[PDB]
Amino acid sequence: KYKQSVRLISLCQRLS
Amino acid sequence: QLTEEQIAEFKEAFSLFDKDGDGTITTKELGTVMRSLGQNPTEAELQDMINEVDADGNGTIDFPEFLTMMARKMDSEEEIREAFRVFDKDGNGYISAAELRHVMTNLGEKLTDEEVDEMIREADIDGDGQVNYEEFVQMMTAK
Ligand SMILES: [Ca+2]
Ligand SMILES: [Ca+2]
Ligand SMILES: [Ca+2]
Ligand SMILES: [Ca+2]
Repeated sequence: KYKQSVRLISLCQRLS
Repeated sequence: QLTEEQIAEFKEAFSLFDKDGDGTITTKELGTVMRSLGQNPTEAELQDMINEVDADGNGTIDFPEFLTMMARKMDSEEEIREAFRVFDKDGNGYISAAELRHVMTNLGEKLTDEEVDEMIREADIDGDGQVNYEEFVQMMTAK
């Protein structure tokens, strides 16, 4: 879950 | 040949947004996630994100359209460091258990102490119960 969670943060960061 | 581990990761990502489990991601849902993460996109900006991948023109994101967004939306270094900065809220930079729990909560995950510690055991290479920047980079580049 940890690596996957970082990716989800990065996704939203890229969206903004 | 997709693996079930990949499919599960796609599902988990889709579910972050699709809060109501109806299989469609709306501007409301996209916004809910972004606000909890501290961002403040406008309705119009959220709609433009959707339009980009909205292959059937129905105004909302379904599963394969989401897979399309991920292909398109996912600077190795600057991207890992910006993420670290979100986790390491106090800037010391060790990610504490309490800092990790705060991020995870904002991700709509309500965790107890025990799997927070499990999460930490993925990245913690000196067993101090925290994730420092080098350990963070390792975790993101590994298998
Ligand atoms: Ca939905
Ligand atoms: Ca659509
Ligand atoms: Ca910290
Ligand atoms: Ca550590």
